[PDB]
Amino acid sequence: TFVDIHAIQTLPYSNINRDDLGSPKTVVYGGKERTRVSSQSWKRAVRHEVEARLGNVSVNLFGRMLAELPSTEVDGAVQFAHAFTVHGTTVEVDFFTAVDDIPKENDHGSGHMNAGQFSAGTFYRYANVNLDRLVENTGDAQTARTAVAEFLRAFLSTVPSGKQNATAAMTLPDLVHIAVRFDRPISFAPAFETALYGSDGYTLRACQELNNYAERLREVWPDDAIRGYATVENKTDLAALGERYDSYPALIDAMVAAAF
Amino acid sequence: TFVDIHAIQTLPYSNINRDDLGSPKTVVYGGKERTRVSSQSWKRAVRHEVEARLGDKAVRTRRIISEIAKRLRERGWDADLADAGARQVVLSVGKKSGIKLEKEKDSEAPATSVLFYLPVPAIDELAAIADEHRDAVAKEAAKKTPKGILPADRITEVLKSRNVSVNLFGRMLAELPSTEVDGAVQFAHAFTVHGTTVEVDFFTAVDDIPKENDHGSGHMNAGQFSAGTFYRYANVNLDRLVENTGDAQTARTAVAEFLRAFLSTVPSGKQNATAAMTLPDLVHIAVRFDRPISFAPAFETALYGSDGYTLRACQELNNYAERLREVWPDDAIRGYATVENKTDLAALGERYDSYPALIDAMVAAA
Amino acid sequence: TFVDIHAIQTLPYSNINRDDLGSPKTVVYGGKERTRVSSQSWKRAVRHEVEARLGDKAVRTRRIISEIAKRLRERGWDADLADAGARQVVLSVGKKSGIKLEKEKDSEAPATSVLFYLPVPAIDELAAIADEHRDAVAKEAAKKTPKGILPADRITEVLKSRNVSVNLFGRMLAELPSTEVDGAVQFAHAFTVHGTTVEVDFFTAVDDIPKENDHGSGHMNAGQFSAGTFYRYANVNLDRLVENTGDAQTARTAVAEFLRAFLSTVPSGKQNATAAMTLPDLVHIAVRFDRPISFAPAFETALYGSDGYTLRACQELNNYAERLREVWPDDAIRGYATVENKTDLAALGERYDSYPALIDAMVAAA
Amino acid sequence: ARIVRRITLARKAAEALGRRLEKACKEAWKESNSGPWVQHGMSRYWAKAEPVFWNIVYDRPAQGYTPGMAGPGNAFNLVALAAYDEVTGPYCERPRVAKVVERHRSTLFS
Amino acid sequence: YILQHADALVKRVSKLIVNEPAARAALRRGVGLAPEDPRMLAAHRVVAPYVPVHAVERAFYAVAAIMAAQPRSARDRPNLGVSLAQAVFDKGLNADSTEQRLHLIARQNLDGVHRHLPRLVLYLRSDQVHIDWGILIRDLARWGHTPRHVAREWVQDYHRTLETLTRQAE
DNA sequence: CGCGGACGAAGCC
DNA sequence: TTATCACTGGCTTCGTCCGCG
Repeated sequence: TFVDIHAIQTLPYSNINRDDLGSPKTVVYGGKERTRVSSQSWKRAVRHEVEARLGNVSVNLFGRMLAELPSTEVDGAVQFAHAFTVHGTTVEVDFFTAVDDIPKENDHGSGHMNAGQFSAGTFYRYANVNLDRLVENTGDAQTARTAVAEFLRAFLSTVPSGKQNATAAMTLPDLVHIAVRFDRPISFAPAFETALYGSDGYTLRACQELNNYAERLREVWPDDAIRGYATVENKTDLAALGERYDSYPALIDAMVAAAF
Repeated sequence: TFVDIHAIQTLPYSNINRDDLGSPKTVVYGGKERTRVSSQSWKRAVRHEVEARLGDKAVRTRRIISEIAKRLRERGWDADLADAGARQVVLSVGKKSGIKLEKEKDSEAPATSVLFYLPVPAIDELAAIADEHRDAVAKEAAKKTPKGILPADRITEVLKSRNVSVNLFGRMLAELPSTEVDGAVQFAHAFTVHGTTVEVDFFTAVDDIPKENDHGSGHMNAGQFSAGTFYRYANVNLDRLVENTGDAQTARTAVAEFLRAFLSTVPSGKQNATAAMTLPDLVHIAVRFDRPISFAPAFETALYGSDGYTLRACQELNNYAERLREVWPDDAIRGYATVENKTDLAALGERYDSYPALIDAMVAAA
Repeated sequence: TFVDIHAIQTLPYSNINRDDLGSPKTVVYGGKERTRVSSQSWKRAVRHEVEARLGDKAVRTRRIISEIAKRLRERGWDADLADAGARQVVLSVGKKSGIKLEKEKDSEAPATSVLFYLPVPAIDELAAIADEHRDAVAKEAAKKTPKGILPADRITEVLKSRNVSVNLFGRMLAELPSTEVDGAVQFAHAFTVHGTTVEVDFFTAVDDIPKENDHGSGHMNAGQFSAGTFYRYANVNLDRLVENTGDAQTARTAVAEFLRAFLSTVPSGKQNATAAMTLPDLVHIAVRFDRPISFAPAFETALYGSDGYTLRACQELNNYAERLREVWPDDAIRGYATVENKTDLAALGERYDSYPALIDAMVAAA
Repeated sequence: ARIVRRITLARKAAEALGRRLEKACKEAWKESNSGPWVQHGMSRYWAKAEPVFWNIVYDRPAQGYTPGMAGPGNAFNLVALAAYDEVTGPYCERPRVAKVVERHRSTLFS
Repeated sequence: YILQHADALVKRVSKLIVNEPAARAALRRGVGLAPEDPRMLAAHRVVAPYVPVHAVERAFYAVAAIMAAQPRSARDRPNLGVSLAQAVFDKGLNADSTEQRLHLIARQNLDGVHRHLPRLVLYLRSDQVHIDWGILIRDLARWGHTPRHVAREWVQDYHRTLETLTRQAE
């Protein structure tokens, strides 16, 4: 039993994670370079909200504590895919200059000229959690409840902290889809192997594209997968993703309930 | 614990902050280019209004040595002793022999390698510490490679002094990481709700004394500009601000003055030629307990146009706010103030008649 | 401390300021294109009435050398010695060897690379300074690479002289940062309240001596015009103007005369063909102490039309002024003067019967 | 001696134009922004460049190269140009950056 | 596709122009104006039936009229950028200035291209520069879906062909 | 007086 | 036209010195 989540969270002009240079990390996919936020960065953020909210399920749900010595369980039964943009994104340079406050009898010879790279887009995020190993390792099924439920809400709510004071990239996912699958985990990443065209926005279009891919894969493999999705738009139906829910925590509740 | 402020504010033919060539900074967002005002510029405007209004002034400068030298010169030191003493002030700190200095420029004291962000009275205090050790500096100036004499602990303790602006926006100083203070305010890049193409204005400068060559053939350079309804967002992490300032009352005054400044200030980019000074058409303060949430995705789908964007933008932020409150249930205290009366905007919480009333109510609610 | 003036002024088939192709400048504002009169042009018209009316004349020229040469030649110098002396005047200043000069044109003195903006009597004093060192110049004209002889401090002190136009609008000289003066007036780009499509005007020129074929062919180019009710806005930062002029009394005469010029003048671009001289239908001066607030967002939604825009524009500026005093409480002294009597316009403060009475009351009120 | 001479004149033209493409890309991105392109540029470049070299050594026919001719044949010019356009494609978008990027692409033409 | 109807407009028009004075004057009065505008309705009678999003129709009308407003001195697959670069190198027009005008058009919107475009194209055809109107038409049609793409192609073609024309003059 | 933490000594031009 | 163009770090073992308790 694997419960996996797909989200289509968009981020305004930001540089959440970056390379050894200033530019953000990018995966050339579908012939079009597209910005990404690496899996470990977002996962570490998730680790801090989950462990903060929980006040050893963290060495079980996630592989192993960074600062602890290996305790024979280095694996975690949680698989974070690297988030990548639905569309192709050119890295957008932001030229900036630090101002010198004390001024000599000369004008504007500023303190520091530079240019830093930033980018914005609708990232397609994805993760899966192996319930069976979690039950076998944690023991108590209720610990599994809090771990998966609290982990799921954490998965939705958190956003990495990187250059955020200069850019407020805080946001909520536009689409969330939790599919309790017993056969195998499936990512809908190849739904966006052809970068969507621009000029009108992507939230709706990405939603419907993911709907088409879900329809077709469900066609090839009809399964007993329990599904459900929540969106911030009520205008368009996505029948392939399951039953609609009014809200994210309601959905997470129904799916954790569905797992047991 | 997270006060977050949203705002819609139009600017007409503004061009408030330029890239290196004069074009307004743009985001290709949602597939459509939208002019933006960089966060650092507006953050500077807000900090200058806040510092000007609360009276405490912070100084972000790379040339501290020259300034300390001027104060010591006003304290009765000779010019050369003032220069050597200020060099001792910056030399007596850091792991290695001293803070890195830029190549000395003829006739002036060297500029520090990194920018410093400290209150003005702290500069005066550095001058005093260099003053009480007058004999050690006088003896060491004769040496070929003078070493730092001033106590490192006392100077490092003075550099830790915090202004309201440092408590609010934070500082960074790489050579002395003990003084670095984490900022309590997140400032988003204000972008246009709708896609805006940069409009080119062809301007010429008239030569006053008549000449045949002066007119006819001569042509003068073209300058870029843009206009639009910017969306603006900002966070204040209250627990960190209370930890930084220490007292809760000073945090309250800092936040209230900050929000009011946030509404009041405008970056001043070629304003002597455009006069873009304008108040936000809508303000939406929320006191979020779980997490700050920006409404930028509401405008990821660019507005089509042909009709006035303010009303459609306000209705869209309202509609999106409602949907987020349904999707993400919370007890966050919301509230708004708007100029238009055509809509009630039910989702933005209780309406307040004025921006200062809204700010006072919300800050008092936290 | 911030006198801000708003004004609504219609112009019929005006085409006041043209792009490089003759079309009126347009803003795509609020999603709809609206013809505009650029701020620099109208600012020039205002500065000419103010300088012409107040008696102080400023000169913005790239060919200062030629004019100083003319004055020294009228002082009895030979033409070649006058040229060499004026070259010495501009050569004796700046960090490097001298003010950069554009390539010399045969028979005339070379034009400087950057424009100078200084009063006319200041030019006469520079001529006198070049005059008292006549022998040094006589000796210095013979060398192959002549150097500057005149004192740099005296010339730089002469270039610091400020006209009323310089005090009010400020100046810039990159080569001489000591002379730069920050402007005290912000002048916004006047755009139309309503959307206006450019109206192509086919025109021909009759050839007076008859030719049979030409009459039948009759072909000539089409020049495009436009008309509409412009919104106009401007700020005067009083503390900075007092800092520039120094005295408060001169600031009063400068501001009052400036406001009157602001209402009276019209840019005069292509007027002998279309007489577009018009007074503003409405004027609203406010004396803001905290901050200037432009009312441009009031007109971002273009007016629909089919009926006269003047009344609807005045009523809309009224409604927006009311809404801003509600949203932003302030003690700013407001006041207006209007031609239409169909409305009282309660929000624009106390009504004054005439524009000079309004200006005098407000300027005396600051 | 001739076979080795072909190999040398090959490895020579090869890395030489390759590093010239490095300076090109790097400078290009700076003057544009007044760089992320060099890393990806070299990746595709060398990855695409080894088989072309191995075709030159075995005297097999390679596009833009003439079999059994002592001269280099500027094959690596066409490889480097293809790599360069593959990296800088989406950023030759705004007219300014396009101006710098192409005016520095012209140098790889030899 | 689109290019097929565009070629019908180029032969027709270009053939209906030099072979007609009243139609030429009735279509040229609408250069740089929306098809919605009454002042160009006299033009529909010639061009309206071939209009194969809405951007298109605006494209065909535009070019057709602008193509028709040239002087007779200009009357009687490369893009527009290559035509401009070759016009710079050959006819000796200003290079740096046509440079900024290219950089200003490459940013415009569908409505901005048709208002900034007429001066450079009509002036380019002045001094008999060759311009393939069909490609230009499909380009103006490509603003409705990929404005930035077509802009990038125009600029790239210009610089690349300028460079190659300068290097081939070795 | 004891313990803990931090910096230095090269190898290297 | 002119002025401006950051730092910091991801080596080795141990010993000594210094700050602390």
